Amino acid sequence: PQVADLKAFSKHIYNAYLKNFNMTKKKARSILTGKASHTAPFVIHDIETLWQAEKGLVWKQLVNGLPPYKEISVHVFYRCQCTTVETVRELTEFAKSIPSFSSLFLNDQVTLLKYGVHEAIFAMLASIVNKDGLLVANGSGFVTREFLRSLRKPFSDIIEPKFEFAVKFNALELDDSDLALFIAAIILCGDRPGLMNVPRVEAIQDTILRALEFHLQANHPDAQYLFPKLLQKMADLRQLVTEHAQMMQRIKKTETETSLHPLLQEIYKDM
Ligand SMILES: CC(C)N(Cc1ccccc1OCCCCCC(=O)O)C(=O)c1ccc(-c2ccsc2)cc1
Ligand SMILES: CCCCCCCO[C@@H]1O[C@H](CO)[C@@H](O)[C@H](O)[C@H]1O
Repeated sequence: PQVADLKAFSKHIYNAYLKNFNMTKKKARSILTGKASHTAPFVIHDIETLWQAEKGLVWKQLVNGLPPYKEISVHVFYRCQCTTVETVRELTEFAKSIPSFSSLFLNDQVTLLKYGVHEAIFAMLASIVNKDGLLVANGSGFVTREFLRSLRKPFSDIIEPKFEFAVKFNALELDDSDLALFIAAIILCGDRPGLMNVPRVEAIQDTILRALEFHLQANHPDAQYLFPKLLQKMADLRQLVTEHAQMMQRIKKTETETSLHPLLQEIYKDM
């Protein structure tokens, strides 16, 4: 019974994922691996190609509406911020499409998103990343890791750790059906500070985790220790976000000309 019930639950979360996220890992890898297609991403690897891309690629956030221009490294950071906020919106709609998340009182929904979205973002980031760079502009561009490394501190430093995580995470070869459960588990997390109904979120979390371990025995029958490995990645993501927040505190302190989106301010407010 348990195995069957959890299979149904996993399908419902997968559908939530497919309904709400702009890009799947399946579509991202097909673009990254240069699979047969009539278009390839424009490669952004330096100042000239960045400029060409702001001229020639289609961006969800129009450039005129980014904060006023400061310099190349900051401009890149503003593009990072734009896409981060866009992903928070997707994650919010994904979570809302899970009935046991929507049943929670709205204040607990906010607390879970507040403390979970960055972990979920850096996990789902891996889907559009390879060792050489990442997709941007809905897959119409590819920004090289080497170019991101070339930006001045503090902006290069806040980027490279996410590549290090992503390449290791991609070696586990999760697909979108795995990620739907993994991200649902990240968000529905009973450990978040200030939660009102902890036992309820703990129970949901546990249900998602049992669903996940069964999902992996079916979908990845030959992959030994894959479930405990993913529990460790959940732990790892907390540390990655702790780091990230500390780096953001330093950008707020030392980069006073750099504009920080007010939603992200509300997220770091307490951390
Ligand atoms: C949401 C993900 C995570 N990112 C950002 C990102 C990726 C990898 C490492 C770090 C990143 O952002 C750290 C700062 C985040 C500040 C917002 C905040 O306070 O969280 C991106 O999708 C992204 C988007 C656009 C570009 C780009 C465009 C033109 S040239 C480069 C590069 C990356
Ligand atoms: C869209 C989901 C993402 C939500 C982002 C984080 C929300 O921040 C928090 O919102 C609360 C009001 O609801 C305040 O009481 C907190 O002080 C503030 O930190």
